[PDB]
Amino acid sequence: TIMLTPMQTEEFRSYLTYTTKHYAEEKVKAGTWLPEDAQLLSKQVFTDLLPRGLETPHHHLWSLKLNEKDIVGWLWIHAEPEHPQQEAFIYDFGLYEPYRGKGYAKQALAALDQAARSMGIRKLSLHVFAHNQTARKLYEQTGFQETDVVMSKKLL
Amino acid sequence: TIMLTPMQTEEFRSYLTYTTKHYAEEKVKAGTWLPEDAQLLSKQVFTDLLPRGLETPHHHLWSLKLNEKDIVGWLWIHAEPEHPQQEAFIYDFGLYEPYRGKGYAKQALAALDQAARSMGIRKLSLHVFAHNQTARKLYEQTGFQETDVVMSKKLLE
Amino acid sequence: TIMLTPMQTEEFRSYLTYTTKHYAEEKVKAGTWLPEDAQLLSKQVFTDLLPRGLETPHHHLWSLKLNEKDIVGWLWIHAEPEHPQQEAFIYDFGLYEPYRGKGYAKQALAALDQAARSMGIRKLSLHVFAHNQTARKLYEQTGFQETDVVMSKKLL
Amino acid sequence: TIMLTPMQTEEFRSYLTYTTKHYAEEKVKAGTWLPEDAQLLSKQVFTDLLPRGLETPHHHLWSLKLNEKDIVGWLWIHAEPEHPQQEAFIYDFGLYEPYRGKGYAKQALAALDQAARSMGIRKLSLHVFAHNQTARKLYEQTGFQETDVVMSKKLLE
Ligand SMILES: [Cl-]
Repeated sequence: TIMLTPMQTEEFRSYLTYTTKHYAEEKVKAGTWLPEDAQLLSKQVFTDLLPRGLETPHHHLWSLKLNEKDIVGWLWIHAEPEHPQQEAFIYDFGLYEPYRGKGYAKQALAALDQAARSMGIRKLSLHVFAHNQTARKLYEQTGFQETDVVMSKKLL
Repeated sequence: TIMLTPMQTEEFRSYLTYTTKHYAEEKVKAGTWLPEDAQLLSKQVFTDLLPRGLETPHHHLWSLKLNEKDIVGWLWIHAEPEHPQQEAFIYDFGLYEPYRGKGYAKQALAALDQAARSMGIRKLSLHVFAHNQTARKLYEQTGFQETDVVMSKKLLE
Repeated sequence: TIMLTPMQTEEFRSYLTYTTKHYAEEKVKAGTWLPEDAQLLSKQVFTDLLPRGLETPHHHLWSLKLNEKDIVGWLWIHAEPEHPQQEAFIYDFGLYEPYRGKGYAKQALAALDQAARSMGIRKLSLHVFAHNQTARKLYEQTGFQETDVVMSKKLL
Repeated sequence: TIMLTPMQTEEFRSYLTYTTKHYAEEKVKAGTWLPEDAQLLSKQVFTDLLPRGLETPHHHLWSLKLNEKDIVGWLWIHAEPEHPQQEAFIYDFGLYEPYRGKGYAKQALAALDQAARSMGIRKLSLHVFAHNQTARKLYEQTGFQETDVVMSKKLLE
């Protein structure tokens, strides 16, 4: 069973250093940002989104735990303030490498729905880099549907 | 400094599951293998390439360490029998997610050269998926040059 | 402007050098260490602080960037896990000579306060040799205040 | 007094890196090089000068130090093999940040004059960036004279 627990002091900091570098690398792979810029741009994006870290209102950061000594992953959603459709955006979701391939991801996704609905969230929204095919499949399989797609192409 | 230590049975098995699952994802991304196929096709390739696993002669799978605690990545090279140019193929190389974005990859690539030379290898060869742009640039920056290019095109309907 | 970014391995290589040697030049200009021992003690001090280099847990080493053309300085803090006052200790902070005396130091401390807050850090502490009056003033200017003092006297 | 001592491989690594980075900054400052190239271009400049690091023939890389315990600077000179004027070119010279103004440079140049005289050097030459007014005044005081000048004018941007 995957339980969601509000991230603690240390789990958060480590997570911040992690997703901060990751987001940057994902933006490079997507071809949106430049290598020598990725790191810096990322830090700023996450600092602006979380001025007060865990204290930042309406933001909910969880450490997906399989049990008490196994932190399989993370989950970060933002519950819009009185959103006209009570929607929440998922800023981040995933499992640490040494826990992927067991199917916990999908289980984590079912706990998210459960935990979100108990909170009064009636809709989930999220961004996923197109190059993350595997993760796109998982989302689709668990019910998510595409709404917007960004595309590009290099010329001569 | 990045240390090359030969993988132990514990690491190998975990590495195999990792790389295999990853390779399937790469083949699908490249458009080479269909999703439904990917997974299966992947285990076979690595199984045929590594019959006896770590005991498959001429293969050298190493765990890249920054120190005795931080295992930054993996490195797997093959040194064919009496190769006319003492070349060795790099079947796999990369760092784990938590250790990327620090420049260890390039340093890990310099420990590769140092190691190959110490063992007789005079040339290195490798494969990189066209979509792996960051990797290609890294290899190009460390002196690697493109020799062969595979391309494909889908037709309408 | 001045922004933070995870320090890179080669930078850390050059940084650890340029700083292990400076910490010896200061430890000597303070009498604490003898001129013919400093260089050897500095290394022991820095190797003990960073056993896993940039991967040493809870230690955050950042390069100070002015632009995507060069890094002007460095900033190293340690967020003591479970610290009653959620304070981080500033183990090192400085700008390279060519990028000193422009006002980037204060910008960097402002960037530090912004980063600490987003990390959940509510307090900052640091060490600074007494002879380094330049830094002492700047620190007091940024809200820092003395709490402890080490003094020595040669008898013979 | 400040005297010359063959540079060590450890001091060289840190120095080469520091001089290659510094040279890029100067080049960018003079406007001669573009920011996005400075770093890469600089390396090529130093690798060609020292193909064999410290062992590059006719090149002498010394560490400056008062007593044999405080390395406060560096002196890099090239005594070309059979030079029509027996001249030695000073590729690089200076002291570290924590060692400046103490008048070591003057004492360093003197040790250079003494060493140069010992090795047969009947003439010294060097390059100094235009913005380096500090170094320029120093050299003038030690008897150096300008012979060549490079100038630029930007018409636009
Ligand atoms: Cl960080």
